[PDB]
Amino acid sequence: QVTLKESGPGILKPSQTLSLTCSLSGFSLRTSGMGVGWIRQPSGKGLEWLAHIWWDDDKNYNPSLKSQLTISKDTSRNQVFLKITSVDTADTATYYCVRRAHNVLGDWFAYWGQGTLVTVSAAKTTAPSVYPLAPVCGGTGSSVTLGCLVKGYFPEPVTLTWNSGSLSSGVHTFPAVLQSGLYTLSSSVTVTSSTWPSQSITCNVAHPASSTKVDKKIEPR
Amino acid sequence: DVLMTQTPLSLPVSLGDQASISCRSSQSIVHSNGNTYLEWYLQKPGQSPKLLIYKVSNRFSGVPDRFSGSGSGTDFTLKISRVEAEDLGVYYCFQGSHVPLTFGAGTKLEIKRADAAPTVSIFPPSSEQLTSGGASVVCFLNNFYPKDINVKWKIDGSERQNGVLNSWTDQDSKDSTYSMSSTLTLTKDEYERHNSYTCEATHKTSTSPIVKSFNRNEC
Ligand SMILES: [Cl-]
Repeated sequence: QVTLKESGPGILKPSQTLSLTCSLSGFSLRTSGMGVGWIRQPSGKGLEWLAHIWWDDDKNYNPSLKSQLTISKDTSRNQVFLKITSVDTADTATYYCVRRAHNVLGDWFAYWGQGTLVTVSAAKTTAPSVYPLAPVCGGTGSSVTLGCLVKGYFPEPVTLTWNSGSLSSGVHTFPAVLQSGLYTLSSSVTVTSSTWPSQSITCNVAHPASSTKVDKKIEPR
Repeated sequence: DVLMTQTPLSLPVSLGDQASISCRSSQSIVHSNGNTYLEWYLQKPGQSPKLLIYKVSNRFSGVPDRFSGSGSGTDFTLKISRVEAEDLGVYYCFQGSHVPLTFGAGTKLEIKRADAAPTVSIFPPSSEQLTSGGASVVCFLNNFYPKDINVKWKIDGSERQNGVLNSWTDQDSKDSTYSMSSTLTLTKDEYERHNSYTCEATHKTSTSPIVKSFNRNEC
């Protein structure tokens, strides 16, 4: 496997410097004419090419960022580095390391890293507040939908389960939204009228960055 | 910079049908060495993009002969015959000829299915949230098709557009529908200044909203 592995902070503050390392194996950046670079993708957005560095230490940069971008390599370690100075919230994205050689199994992004999420924010670490969403009594039917609202956390991610994982069918967990600079997430779960409230339905929320795990039983109104 | 303009941005298709995706560049992407470095990539949820086609028309390893790339100069086309489930995701064109290298905006290849009405559910703020001095009113619009449903909030008859945050699921793998969450967040104070809370979901070209409501003078 010719592989590329991104590593570095994951969380930074505005005005600080983003520094990422790409560790390579299965090929040599010494080979004429090998090249490695960086592409980023903001959440729910497209792909933006950033820079590329070559076996000969030639380098190409996206002019839209040239005052902020530096690419470099360590040939002896087989590593490539990205620096973005003076970052701001808009630099929040998944950052991919990619291989691209020239001159003739190259000239393609056949080989991509897995990507690493980098968040730029002034927010402090904050456990979510977990709120139950029980139906209006009565409203009203074959089905009853319940929910869980995970509000005001930082940073991503959280994980949510229903009834420790025995409720997997009919679950919809929605992508978090920023109501800034904290995240809010919701999840709905639908059961038959027979099921609830006769049996207890509970929302399990974990927030690894704040080593929080919380449950919240949906009690009827 | 060279602009890669991709058309269309959403491509619903039925399994077995043909899909065609246009990529047009703002300038020639013929490199000075005489090659055209035009690639197509496919990205599925939570994964890196994968290469499908390079130098306009060559299939990468593992890409079946149902995919073919064609074109020249500034006009390029990706064609997928007999679309399969494994083909669904977001397709990106790209030019590697001129710096800065640029991608098209993406085309989402998704499954067509029969129109489906949302199961709509409204939820007042919890007592827990209210004792912390907040109020969020949540509405789930679940298992509908197509993706572009419209949601509006009314408070005491007055439609309200501020403080509303929406979120969408990806297409469901089992029933090919979409779901959405709509959350109106208020100060506890403004929440308690009104009685009636309404979530109305209008698909498409309707006509007839599915309306869900509650009135605090009863809850
Ligand atoms: Cl390569």
